[PDB]
Amino acid sequence: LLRILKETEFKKIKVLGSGAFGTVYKGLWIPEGEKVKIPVAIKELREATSPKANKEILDEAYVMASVDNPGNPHVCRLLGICLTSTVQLITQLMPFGCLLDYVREHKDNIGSQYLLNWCVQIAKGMNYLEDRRLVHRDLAARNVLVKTPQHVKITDFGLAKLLGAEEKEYHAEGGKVPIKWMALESILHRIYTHQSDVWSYGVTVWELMTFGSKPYDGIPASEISSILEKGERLPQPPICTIDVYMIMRKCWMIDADSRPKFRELIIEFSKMARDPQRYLVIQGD
Ligand SMILES: *CCC(=O)N1Cc2nc(-c3cccc(Oc4nc(F)ccc4Cl)c3)n(-c3ccncn3)c2C1
Repeated sequence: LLRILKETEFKKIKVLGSGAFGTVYKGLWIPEGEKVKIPVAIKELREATSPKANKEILDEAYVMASVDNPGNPHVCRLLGICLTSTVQLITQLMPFGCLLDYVREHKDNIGSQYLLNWCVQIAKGMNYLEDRRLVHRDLAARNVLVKTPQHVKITDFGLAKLLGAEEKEYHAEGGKVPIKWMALESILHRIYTHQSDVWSYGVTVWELMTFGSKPYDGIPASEISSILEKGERLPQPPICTIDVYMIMRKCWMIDADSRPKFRELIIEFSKMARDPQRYLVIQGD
């Protein structure tokens, strides 16, 4: 289920990028028994980030590897972990990086069929995590990876728990917390449910419809909860019809249980992806 990797089994070759939580490398992996070289992506988390001993990290890592049973094509697979002074997470290499950078770099080449189909895949992946009783806590366009332009997957599930974000004693997260993707009950009371994930899903969808725009750009994070209380929400993207915008607007409801379910989101966006130009107005479609 969970492969514990020796530093001798894998080699980091090139740097793909450096986020806030660590650095991801393009690497090569030759399993213990095997005599083959699997091309992987290695995420080396920032040292001394987790408030858990190596046994509790491995327990979390096993629960992250367990999501691949029975699995979902739109959720990433944790192939293995390597515990050194840092936590190293290993997964299959996705050549296109994340959907945030993808939609920004391919802004003038993305049609309504692709955007709507990505909304279905992300909702299919999130619905599977809901089935597995797992709350992601950090769904964003940066955490949706591109295997191929027509195959997206959700990464970094169970990472917030791993980094000690589900503790009453450890909350040493200053400016790292994703306030502009969090539901009001999460900003105010640190309550994280599948319905708070729907809120973040609506923001993720808005990021795609705006071709990688920053949500609440310029507004300080300290003021977001007050903006939400006044009834302010992310603007309607220029390509969106009111049918598409109402789905996003509903993910951003104050009553968590009234928000659309991932099951319902798969159906609505699937209906929309059958006549894409009716729901998204993009130049050159
Ligand atoms: C916009 C940011 C970006 O381009 N990327 C974020 C990112 N993370 C990962 C990644 C690589 C290895 C392990 C990994 O963590 C997990 N993988 C699982 F399967 C399950 C749970 C976790 Cl915590 C995340 N990559 C990446 C790059 C290239 N190929 C694959 N993944 C990116 C890209």
